[PDB]
Amino acid sequence: HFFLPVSVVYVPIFVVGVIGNVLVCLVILQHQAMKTPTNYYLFSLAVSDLLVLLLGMPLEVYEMWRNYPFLFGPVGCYFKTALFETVCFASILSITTVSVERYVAILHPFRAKLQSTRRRALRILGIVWGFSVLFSLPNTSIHGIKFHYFPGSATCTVIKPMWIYNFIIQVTSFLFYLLPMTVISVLYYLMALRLKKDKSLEADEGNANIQRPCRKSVNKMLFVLVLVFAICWAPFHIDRLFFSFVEEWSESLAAVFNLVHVVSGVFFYLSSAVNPIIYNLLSRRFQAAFQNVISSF
Amino acid sequence: GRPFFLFRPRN
Amino acid sequence: DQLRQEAEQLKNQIRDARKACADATLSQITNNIDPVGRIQMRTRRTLRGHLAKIYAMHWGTDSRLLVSASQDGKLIIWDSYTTNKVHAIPLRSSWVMTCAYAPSGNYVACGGLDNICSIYNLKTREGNVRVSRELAGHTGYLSCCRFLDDNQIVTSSGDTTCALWDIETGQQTTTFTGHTGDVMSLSLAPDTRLFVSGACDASAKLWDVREGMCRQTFTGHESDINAICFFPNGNAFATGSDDATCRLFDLRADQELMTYSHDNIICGITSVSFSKSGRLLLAGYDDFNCNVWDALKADRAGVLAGHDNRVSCLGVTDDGMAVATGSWDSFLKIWN
Amino acid sequence: AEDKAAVERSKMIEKQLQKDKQVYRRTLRLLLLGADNSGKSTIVKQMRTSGIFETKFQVDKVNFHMFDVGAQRDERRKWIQCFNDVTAIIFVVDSSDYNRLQEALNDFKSIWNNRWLRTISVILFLNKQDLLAEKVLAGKSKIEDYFPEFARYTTPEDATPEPGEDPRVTRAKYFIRKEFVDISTASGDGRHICYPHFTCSVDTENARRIFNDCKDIILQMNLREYNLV
Amino acid sequence: AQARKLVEQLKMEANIDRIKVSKAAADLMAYCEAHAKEDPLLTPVPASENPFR
Amino acid sequence: VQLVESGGGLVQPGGSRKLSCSASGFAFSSFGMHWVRQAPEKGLEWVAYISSGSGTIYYADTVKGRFTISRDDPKNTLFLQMTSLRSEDTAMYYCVRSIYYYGSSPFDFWGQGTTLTVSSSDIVMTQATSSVPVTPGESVSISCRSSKSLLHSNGNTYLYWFLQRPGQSPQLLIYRMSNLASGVPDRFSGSGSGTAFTLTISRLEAEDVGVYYCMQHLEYPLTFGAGTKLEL
Repeated sequence: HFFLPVSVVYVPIFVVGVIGNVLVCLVILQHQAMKTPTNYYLFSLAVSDLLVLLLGMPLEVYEMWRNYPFLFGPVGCYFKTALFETVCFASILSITTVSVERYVAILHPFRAKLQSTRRRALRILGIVWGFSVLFSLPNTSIHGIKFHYFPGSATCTVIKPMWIYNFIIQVTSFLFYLLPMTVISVLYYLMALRLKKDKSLEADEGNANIQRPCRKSVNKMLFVLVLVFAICWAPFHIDRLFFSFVEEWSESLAAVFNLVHVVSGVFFYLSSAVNPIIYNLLSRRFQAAFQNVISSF
Repeated sequence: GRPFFLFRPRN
Repeated sequence: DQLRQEAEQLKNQIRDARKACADATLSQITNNIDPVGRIQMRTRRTLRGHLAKIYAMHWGTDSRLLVSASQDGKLIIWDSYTTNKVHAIPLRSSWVMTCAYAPSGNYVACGGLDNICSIYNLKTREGNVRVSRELAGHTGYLSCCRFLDDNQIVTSSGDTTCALWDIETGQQTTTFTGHTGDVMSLSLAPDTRLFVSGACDASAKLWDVREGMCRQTFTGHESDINAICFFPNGNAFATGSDDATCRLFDLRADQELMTYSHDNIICGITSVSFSKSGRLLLAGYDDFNCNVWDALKADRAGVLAGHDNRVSCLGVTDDGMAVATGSWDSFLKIWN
Repeated sequence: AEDKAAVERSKMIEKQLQKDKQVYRRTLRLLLLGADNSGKSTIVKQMRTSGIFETKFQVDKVNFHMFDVGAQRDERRKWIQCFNDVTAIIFVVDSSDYNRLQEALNDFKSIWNNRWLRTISVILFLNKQDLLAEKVLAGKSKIEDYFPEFARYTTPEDATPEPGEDPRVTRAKYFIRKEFVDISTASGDGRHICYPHFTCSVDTENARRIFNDCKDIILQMNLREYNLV
Repeated sequence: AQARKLVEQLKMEANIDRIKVSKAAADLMAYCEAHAKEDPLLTPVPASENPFR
Repeated sequence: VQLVESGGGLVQPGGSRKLSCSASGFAFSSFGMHWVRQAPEKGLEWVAYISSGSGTIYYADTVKGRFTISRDDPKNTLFLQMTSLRSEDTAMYYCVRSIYYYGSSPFDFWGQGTTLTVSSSDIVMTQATSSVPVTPGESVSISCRSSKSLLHSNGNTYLYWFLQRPGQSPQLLIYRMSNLASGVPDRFSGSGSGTAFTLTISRLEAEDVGVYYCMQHLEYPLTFGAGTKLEL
């Protein structure tokens, strides 16, 4: 029943996120002024969001119609789980790295420009993706294909006992929501405070200098970033935590879980649809580079 | 056996 | 008092004599000439390693070695074929505005806001590159330098004067005066008996190296002349100016022959050079693009692909095989 | 002479060039402009026919290179292009010389509206404040005569009263400051900012003023580089 | 005093010989035509002669 | 400019010895360095090579493993460590600098050397004429040949000519088939077909008397010819 409405809701999200992430990636990858500085974090974030869109959206819309069979073998099920988990973790850690480097850039302006190095950028990006792939392993370890006996019908699922699945999901949800959530919130709050406090020896109000609307807009954008991350990634972890808690199902519990899963998927893919916008497009520098690449072609 | 539909978590 | 009216009268007489010789134009004479057609040049080599914006480069007479000045305080000498860096010369002053390669390849010179011209000996017995001499006496930044010989170098400066230097003694053999603004570019005639310099007074002058006086003055440009280059036969020279126009001047007709400009071009021209035959005139612009001009038909025969920033310098190998362009994006690109 | 040995030489030159880029990025370059009557020649001495003088200093272990330009011809419009991409320009003006104050205003205007300095913030040192105070307290010469608008300009309530000096001193100095801030705000978009400072040439804080202004400039640059704006 | 030297320079500039523009343009065109075959940029040489590629 | 080798003397077979080469008056750090052996009354023989910045090290198979070459750039000193001496190893050992870039002249300077006494697919260089009686003013010619063509695809012919006067270290004459080295008079000239090569002296003078060694630099190991002794 969810197939048609959910596909209808996803198609706008899918097209928006795909075009946004591809545009961001192309602008960063072509323009020299993006290649040189540490736009690698935003490049990785765009790649990760595009990959989560590609791997979830079409596969999920397919599986919600033909939920009964599964399309691939055990290695396909391992690759699906590993790729999806690693790109989700990579997106989360790219967001966290962007937040940390912005905190350094704002509270330690000199440290940032002295320390900024392409080698350092790629090294941190490698740590990010390495940890993402490493943490993707347990989910891939417990997952597998399952069959229905007494007659095709096969489906990917957690085969190892849910007892350990609950621990795995709780630990991953802690490390990749609660830790990065608090980190990002605290860092952007400190950045907002640093922008708030006044350099002037004597207070003034209503002055026409750009600093005032600039700092107000920056605080608003930081609040948007933190709230987008929290609201988008809370449903994602809620879905898996819910599924891991239930030992035996029933019609009403299954229906409520299906509602939760649909809404959480909407939020989760809206995450990848929105991230490129708020992180690149709403910035004047990216707009300038985008206009430049437009003009050159 | 399940008389009902049930989504799988996205992993 | 009376002499200024005499100067105006002589100026008018020169104008009238130029008009008398202007009975034809280069376009009228070249109408029937087969156009160059569209030229495509691929970036055969990109020379990377400069930290800051490149400000000048020059070709060795062997057409393979290539010196390059950057305002990070480095002169790099490149093997253009292999892209190998042959030498990296640290400079005492980081604000380099010019460099030159000796026609013998033994010496390389540079200069800039430090009003001195430093001559570097590449052929030392110790195996390092040593400052052979520092030429001092110009008052104001040094904008261009060009070797006549191992022992002679011509320099131009914001001082509004050019000078010929005896490198052995380090003293000006002669000083050239008459420009009323910063001299920004300089080019030696192939015979090396003449050179031309463009200045910010929007004029170019022809100097006799041995006589020491300006035989001719050209004033077609509306703005500062940033670049100048002799036609390969030494009878004409092109100039580049902030007014976005290149111009061709003839030493014998003593007047402008042709203007190279387009309404779509408003950027100033930073550099100019002819191809070996002289049919192509290449110019670099503040827009990040070198435009190739049919030197005869004035047609925009082509456009070298993009640099990431203002093209600051370009030059054609002595054999004409390739064009090297430097720009503020810190890369030299070689086009062929 | 194998080509592989020349490639080794190229790679060693590349290593040295990276070692030098590490130094190049980790230093802040500053251009020190200002008329000859200004205290700029004195400010440099408080820091710790040749054509350029690199003063060098550090504050809180960040290294500043401040290039005073001398023995150059008066026409700045050409060699100034070299200093595109400096972190800031330090412009020094003798606040007490009302006769040349208008020329200082015009020089600041020409620097601020320069095609190539379109993104470079100007640290403005309104120098020789002690002489300004002595002039206004003596009264024998008055800025009133050179700037008619001073006859009606009045100190804003936002003015900093910290010095406790005579009210005429504050009025004159703030009018002088406004004279430059007006140019800055009128021509300046959000690309670059002017940081006025009242300073004496003999003043130990000038290095700290430069450090604070450069920190604010680098913060503003990062704000755009990191897409925050 | 300086106007005297300016006049003296203008004198020598005027005294120079003059050539009709048509002859100079013809000379430039003749040089371009004569050396047109020896211009690897005007006439791209084969990749075997091209030392870069 | 000087290179001063030290060490040597007499060492029993199977012993170990360390040669030292102190460099002064030139930018040692930027030069590659070679050790060149010369057995008593025999031709030159390349021993080992260490590039600038110690990036590359090469040895001849006669000494590979047995010898070890190292340099101390801050002390402008080059070392050869020999662990297992043999009768084959008795020879005068020369210290030779070499700087490699487009148009450089490697092997342009040789130390005075130090004497050490002890109680397969590579290019073969040959100089069939072991000696030539000659008189001053004669237009001498010295021939050479290689088992492999030294003309590389890049156009370079990696042939070198060295002159060793009696009781002196070899002096570089020509640093590429045609390229006359610095400090060498115009009398000497080089030519060849890429497999056969000739050194010409336009008008021999008494100071030109010595043994002329060809050397190939197409690929390691560097192999010298047997040498041609001019005498009068």
